[PDB]
Amino acid sequence: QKIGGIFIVLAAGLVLSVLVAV
Amino acid sequence: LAYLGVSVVLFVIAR
Repeated sequence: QKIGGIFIVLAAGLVLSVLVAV
Repeated sequence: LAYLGVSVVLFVIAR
């Protein structure tokens, strides 16, 4: 299933905005 | 699960 490979886009965005300037 | 898993970002803001 193509949609069995789609949840990484859902799962990956939380670790994006952790720390860049502090 | 896709919709309600996102709202932890607003949970971080007010702490």
